[PDB]
Amino acid sequence: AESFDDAVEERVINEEYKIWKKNTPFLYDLVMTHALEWPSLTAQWLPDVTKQDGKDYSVHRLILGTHTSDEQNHLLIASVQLPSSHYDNVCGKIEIEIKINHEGEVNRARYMPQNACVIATKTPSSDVLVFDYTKHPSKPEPSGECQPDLRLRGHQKEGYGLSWNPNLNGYLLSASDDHTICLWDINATPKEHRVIDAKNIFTGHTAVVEDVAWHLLHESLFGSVADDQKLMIWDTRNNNTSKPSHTVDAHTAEVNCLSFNPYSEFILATGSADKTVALWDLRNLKLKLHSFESHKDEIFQVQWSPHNETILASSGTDRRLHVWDLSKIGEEQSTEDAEDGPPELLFIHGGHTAKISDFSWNPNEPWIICSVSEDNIMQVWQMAENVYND
Amino acid sequence: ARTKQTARKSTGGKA
Repeated sequence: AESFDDAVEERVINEEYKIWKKNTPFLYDLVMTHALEWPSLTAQWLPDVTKQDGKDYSVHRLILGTHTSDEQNHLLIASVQLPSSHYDNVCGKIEIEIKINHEGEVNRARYMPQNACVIATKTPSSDVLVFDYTKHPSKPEPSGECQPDLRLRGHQKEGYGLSWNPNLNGYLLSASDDHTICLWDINATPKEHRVIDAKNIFTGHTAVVEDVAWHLLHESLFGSVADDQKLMIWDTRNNNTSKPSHTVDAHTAEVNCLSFNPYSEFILATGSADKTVALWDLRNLKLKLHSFESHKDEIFQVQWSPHNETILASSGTDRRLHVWDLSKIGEEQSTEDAEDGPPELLFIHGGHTAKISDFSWNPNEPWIICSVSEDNIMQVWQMAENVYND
Repeated sequence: ARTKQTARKSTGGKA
């Protein structure tokens, strides 16, 4: 590069990666790398696991998407062979099973927990689509025409935030660049071209709403995060959709993501452009529980471990994925361990050489993550047992 | 807000 600092930075990345590759047998129990035709902006493991009898591997599936320059975009279902002859002329195959025609890049794709065949998608346009992949062929049509099972109206702009209610069937939330949060009941009688209008529109934010998340236990409770630096807590039982139950001045920059703790009904996390992950207690949102510092750039995704209550991970533009352990907060460290980071930082994943777009914890196999980057790479990996043990 | 990169096609390797 033209700048010395720029040329060094590009070289350090390439050099760090070569070291990461050579050190993978020390840090991981599993590393699987796959280069997708196009980069995916989304990643989410489907909940099902198919164990073939007398086979040394199980088949896991994952929802992916495409992001292309000028080609036909697709919603993808990929199969992954994980441990429960394998030589290619690398160890476990990653394959695209379903390709469903999509209009524009898939900003986010999430399955409905009550019917995992149903997947809502965020488009680069105002509509939010719904697809039943069993109501579509495995091979897409060269017609290139996107035929969603439902078109959800209410937004004026594209977005990323998307969350299905785990306790209330068909209740879908969506966040948009238009500053709104839309709610739909996909069970409502559609109209026109399978078009369902927003049941409610929440207008509390005064900037781009980056994410939405339903509380995992209270079916009426959800949280939102925006570029206005706020975290907002909403109750659908209230009739005022312009004022949230709580407004939290969460960060010193844009708030890009949030995730509720799957084991503690009061604990929640937010990720920000201020390069920190904040911990929140719904019982006292005026005071921040803790700040996770060590990310070297804007954070875009936060996800709690589906298996361990004290574990969460964050990813962003710094091309790294950090895994944090709440139980290690305020622990004593030797001066040598202290220089590597805070005790709460359990692991740094340096497998990606580009911005991490999304990641997903495998719900059936503990410590397995799938992360997708802007350079088309998708990694299925698992840190070494010794990292989280002893 | 996030800026989407100008996506590159893979031939079975990075971008």
